[PDB]
Amino acid sequence: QLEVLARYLQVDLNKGAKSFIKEKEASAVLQKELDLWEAEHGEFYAK
Amino acid sequence: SITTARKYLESRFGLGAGRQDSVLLMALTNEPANRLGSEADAKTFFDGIAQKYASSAGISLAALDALTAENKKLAKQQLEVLARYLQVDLNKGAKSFIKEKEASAVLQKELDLWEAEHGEFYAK
Amino acid sequence: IAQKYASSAGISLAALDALTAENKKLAKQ
Amino acid sequence: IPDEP
Repeated sequence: QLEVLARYLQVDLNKGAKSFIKEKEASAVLQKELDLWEAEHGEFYAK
Repeated sequence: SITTARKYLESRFGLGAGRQDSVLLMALTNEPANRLGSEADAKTFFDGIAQKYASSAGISLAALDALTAENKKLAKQQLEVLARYLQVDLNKGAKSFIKEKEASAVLQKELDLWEAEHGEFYAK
Repeated sequence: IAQKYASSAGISLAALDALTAENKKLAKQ
Repeated sequence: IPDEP
């Protein structure tokens, strides 16, 4: 019954969850760029 | 003269050089058969010839929704009470979306501290 | 002159509900 | 109005 009311009201039940997993791989990209700095330069220089 | 035609076709009715070029040619096919008397007649003739020219070329010169919103008002209230029954959080995805979006804003705030300090050529 | 006087003073001389009732007919049942 | 030569 929950899916057919969300179908009626045009409510996406996973719009928050699809945007959650799409920013979680987007913040994994900048993390993959951020540790390229610390692997290259080191922890004392970065601090 | 011909100078007055430019301001009576390309200007009056808006007819530039290109527009008047084919506008004055239409007059020939239907030239006045006698010396025109009125100065307005010439303009009228030009305007009358422009119509054909334009034609020739083809370029001429409630509550139902109030009833609808109360239907979705029922189904939205039914949607919350079924999600309350099944213990389904309708915003667990949205709360975790905005909590990682400020978490990826933190690492962005650390990532541009590197490029502001070091620069784009060194970072590339 | 009365017109001016009057002016001067400013004192001059469907089925939607049939669809609606069947919606409440469902909810009442 | 488009000037057409």
